[PDB]
Amino acid sequence: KEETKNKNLEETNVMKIILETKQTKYYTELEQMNSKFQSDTSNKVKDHQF
Amino acid sequence: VKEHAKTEEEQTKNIEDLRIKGAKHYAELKITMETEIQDLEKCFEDMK
Amino acid sequence: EARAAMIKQLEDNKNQKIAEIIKEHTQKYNDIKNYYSEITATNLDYRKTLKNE
Repeated sequence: KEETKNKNLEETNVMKIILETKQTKYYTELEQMNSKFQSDTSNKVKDHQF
Repeated sequence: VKEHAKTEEEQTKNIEDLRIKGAKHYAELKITMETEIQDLEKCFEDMK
Repeated sequence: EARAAMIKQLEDNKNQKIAEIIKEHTQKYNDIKNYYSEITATNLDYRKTLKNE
């Protein structure tokens, strides 16, 4: 009864953290690209307005 | 003899039920985690 | 263990398929976008003739 929980939790956590390291590898560009658009586009917007 | 035979039955039922619970938890965790992986990448090229 | 071997074999096959699909779609998007980007750059270089005229 103890062993069932032991193996389940151990393998589950190993897989969870390993796949978490795999997954967390993918995102860097969304917010940065948006912000780096508006940062140099605010002056253009003000030009348009005025 | 009856007590022993019934007792081993409780142990077998416990083992089987724990195995089923483990399989269901495994499937649930796999699907739930894989939920949030694929819907990325090209989307960022669309915004570029 | 045979079940596991079968599961991992089919998982590897279909993971290859997933990754490769993602790849060729990415390169196709890149080709189309670059084509239109160079077209637009050429048009931007071209409008100067209209302005001078």
